Amino acid sequence: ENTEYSERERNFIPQKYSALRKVPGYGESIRERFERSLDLYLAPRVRKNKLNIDPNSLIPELPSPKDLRPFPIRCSTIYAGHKGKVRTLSIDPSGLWLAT
Amino acid sequence: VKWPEYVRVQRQKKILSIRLKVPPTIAQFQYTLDRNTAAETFKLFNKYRPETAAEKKERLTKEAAAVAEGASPKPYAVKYGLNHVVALIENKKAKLVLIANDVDPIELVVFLPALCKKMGVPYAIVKGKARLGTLVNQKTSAVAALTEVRAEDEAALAKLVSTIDANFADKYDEVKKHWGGGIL
Amino acid sequence: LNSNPEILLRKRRNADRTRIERQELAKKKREEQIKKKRSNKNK
Amino acid sequence: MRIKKKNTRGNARNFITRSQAVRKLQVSLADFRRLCIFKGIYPREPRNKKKANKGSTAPTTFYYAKDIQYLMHEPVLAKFREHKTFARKLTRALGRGEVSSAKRLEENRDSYTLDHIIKERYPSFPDAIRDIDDALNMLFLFSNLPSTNQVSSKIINDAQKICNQWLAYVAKERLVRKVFVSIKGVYYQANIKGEEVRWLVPFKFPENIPSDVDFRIMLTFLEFYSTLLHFVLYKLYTDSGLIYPPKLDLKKDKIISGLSSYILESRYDSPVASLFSAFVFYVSREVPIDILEFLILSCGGNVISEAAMDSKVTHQIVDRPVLKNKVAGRTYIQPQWIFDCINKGELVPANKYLPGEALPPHLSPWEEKKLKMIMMSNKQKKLYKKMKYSNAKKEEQAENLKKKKKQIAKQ
RNA sequence: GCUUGUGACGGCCCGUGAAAAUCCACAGGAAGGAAUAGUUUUCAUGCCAGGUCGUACUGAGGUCUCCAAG
RNA sequence: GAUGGGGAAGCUCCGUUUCAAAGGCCUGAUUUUAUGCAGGCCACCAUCGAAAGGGAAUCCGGUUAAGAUUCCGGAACCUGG
Repeated sequence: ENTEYSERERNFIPQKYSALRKVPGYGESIRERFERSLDLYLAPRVRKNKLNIDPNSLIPELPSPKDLRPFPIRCSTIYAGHKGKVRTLSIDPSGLWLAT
Repeated sequence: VKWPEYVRVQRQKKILSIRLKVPPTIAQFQYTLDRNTAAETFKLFNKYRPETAAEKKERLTKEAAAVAEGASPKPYAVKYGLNHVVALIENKKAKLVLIANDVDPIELVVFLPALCKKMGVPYAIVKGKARLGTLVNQKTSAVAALTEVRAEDEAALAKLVSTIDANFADKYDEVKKHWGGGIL
Repeated sequence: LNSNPEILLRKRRNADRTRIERQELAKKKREEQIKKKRSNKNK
Repeated sequence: MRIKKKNTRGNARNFITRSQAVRKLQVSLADFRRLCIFKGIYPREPRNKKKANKGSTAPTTFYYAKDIQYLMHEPVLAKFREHKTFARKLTRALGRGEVSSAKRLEENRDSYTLDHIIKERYPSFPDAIRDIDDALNMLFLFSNLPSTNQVSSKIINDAQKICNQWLAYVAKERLVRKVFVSIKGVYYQANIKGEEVRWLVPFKFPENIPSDVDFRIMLTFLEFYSTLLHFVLYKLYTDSGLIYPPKLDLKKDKIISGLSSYILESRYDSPVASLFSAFVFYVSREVPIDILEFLILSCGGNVISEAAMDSKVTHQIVDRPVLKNKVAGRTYIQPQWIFDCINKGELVPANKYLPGEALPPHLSPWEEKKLKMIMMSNKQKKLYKKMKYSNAKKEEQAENLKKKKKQIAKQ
């Protein structure tokens, strides 16, 4: 009831009734046909293409990462010594002396 | 604001109708019969609508469809042409002559109130040639007369004469005098 | 991409704006009619 | 060639604004919309909205140029002009004081007919029956309306007459397949020349008319659907069935004014049309009759009401917590059984439908993938994320139904 | 150097230096714009089309005009 | 130099925005005594008059007895959709 009309999924509250005699006369019935009538001659009609497909056929066919080893997974060496943020790095061509 | 040519002309003619001093044979009009007496004149005059072209056609085909296969009094109606009304006054057959105040050439109906006062015909200058037109199947009529009458309406007509004599002719005895239109 | 051709009504705009507007207009003409009734009884 | 002006060619002569359509026709907006309702003309959406305008981004509705350009020469427009002439020439007669000539103007009055307007709209009969879906929804609503100063009694009586003609035919040639009783009303489905029409009938209670709704738009829709239904019903009756229009018994219309009245003279394929044959139902006072006796007579049963009083009877339909008589001869049912027998077609057992117990739920007849996201373009990432959200908003609602079913089943 | 094009200056006037078609720009803030293609194409690439009439030659006291080797 | 006006017995002359109703666009749930159209925006004036004035965009090579920025080959550009 807080949501504005016409941007609403149901035009009604769903209700339970034990007896068929206990079914009320639905008050907002003239409103529904009137709004449909207005929807016929005032609402613009467009030819659309509804993309009836699975989401799975949008991911490109790419090889699974397991057949493209090796690649790094987890961390091993944590360098704790700084009081300031490590902005830059550099490695020697030989492969031991890591500068920060 | 800027108005059209004809609009300016009829507005200028309206103010010209007021602001000029006018001869007393005119402005003997516009000193006209009031609302109650006008409504009461027409409550009688509406009972004598001349039989409209459709009504006359259907009735005279009813005469043909009946009388050709297998007494009436003369019917009374209002009398409505200027040639015929000024004929009827001077006959003298007119008991109530109704005169329009608004006529296209004013010069047409200027003799008529005073000729009615001359002949002794009880006249009333009523307001609107359109309003006279309505009771007579015409757009406009300028004049409407009531010669003869049914006896049911006779006493009402005689009283309509006496009411118009008292209301119109007695209140407007000063109107034969006095040049109208001296409004500042 | 296996798309189904169909027709689509776009949502008629200002539907809620005019709805509330007509809701108000109807009530206003009711009240004005009532005011006419009273003022005619003063005649 | 000389350099052509820009915004006068492609989408500028393909479409026109509402204002430009109204002006071109030299017709009032109301009458423009009246013709638009009759002809079945609607605004259309261009690929460029601003090229369809003369450059402007503006709130504008575009009609098809050749559609309006085709509306211009039409008998209905000319007859609207004739109604306008008649209107002033009547008030001339009335306003003066002459009544006889005005009464004569009524006699010498012809009106516009919506005959040729359907031939150009629905050229084939199966196409008209594809529209009758929306046509029967207005008409059955307008039957269940109190007459106001907006809508005359003659309008509602003629609409109800067509409704009763429709109900009589569908119950005559036995063309029902599905029923669905909702809060809104009662839905039906009908193989009318084998194309399955659907239509809604409200419950027979007084309907609160809002002052919000416009009973001038709805009256023209009624005016088009009404004539459309007259021609449909003539075609149906004169093809496979009966004389049109059928008569109505006066002392039958005095009793019911529904469907057991209005007798119709002449001069199966589906299991639903073969059901209830050699069954006689005694409909009680408590149930609505006109929504139920249609279904009994459609399938092949027979109706005797409590209402008609104000034998062969094998079933009674009663909606009371305490039932009084209880004979051995009859079988006692709450109408839900009928509303399930039509849907299935297989004659559901009446053990779950006794008077005094709760009815059945009454169903309608209607990791690596997150890693392979990367190699998609933006024109594919936007679409894939949208399809993921659309499936998510469905599945979570399905989870809501499951969680609510579990929370209720405990109680 | 001659021909011609262009740039910055400086004089000469209270003489202050044609018009319109056409094209662009600014101020303005109306309106519009999303979850099985949101709104916007003054960005890039791609498609189609462009009617009528004149058009040859001469043009040298005796109409106008352009190009101009040593 | 028409039109509006005004002359002139007239052939026609005066006059060029003049005391012309000179028109072309937008807004709307369809306009509340029930389906007859309401409200707003703008205020000068047809047209002709330049092959030397303003103006979108084409060059090179080739080709005939006689045609070329027009034809051919190549390579371009502009305008509108």
